[PDB]
Amino acid sequence: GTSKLKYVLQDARFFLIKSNNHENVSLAKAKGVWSTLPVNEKKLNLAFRSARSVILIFSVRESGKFQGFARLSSESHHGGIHWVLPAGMSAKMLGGVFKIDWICRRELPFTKSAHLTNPWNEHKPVKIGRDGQEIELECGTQLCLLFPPDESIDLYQVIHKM
Ligand SMILES: CNc1nc(Cl)nc2c1ncn2Cc1ccccc1
Repeated sequence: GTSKLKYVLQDARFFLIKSNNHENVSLAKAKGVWSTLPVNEKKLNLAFRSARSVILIFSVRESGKFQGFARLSSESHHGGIHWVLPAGMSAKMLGGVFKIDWICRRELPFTKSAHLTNPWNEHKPVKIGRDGQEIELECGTQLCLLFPPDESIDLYQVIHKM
């Protein structure tokens, strides 16, 4: 069913994550971590304190799809990842590491979200946006509800993290 999912998305904040390659998203799905540039890292830490759930919605550039969505379980932390680094990039830029809990690891093609526009990006289709773009509540909720159900995930523990 979808009731626990709707509860998790209740009053959540949503951010679009644009990865340059699939390898990093695969690594994030295996290890439950994400890293972004310093500008987006600061925005996500602020949002984590402000909302009962912060949702990251992933899209690999040129894939034409979203690859799933996850909930932040922590602010970024350093010390204690073999990211594939794009042109330029640098390991120090990706140094902050967030822990995340996947809510859906299934794909959604951009063709299925063409009816959703994001007020925080000039009402462009939600697939359009740079890495870190915030997605307004209603559009974010409807976008997440479009993904195929991921029956391998139990949201009971996620609800407890809240
Ligand atoms: C592990 N995190 C990441 N991995 C990859 Cl391959 N691309 C990312 C990324 N975070 C943001 N981008 C997009 C971008 C923005 C600016 C210059 C190069 C690439």
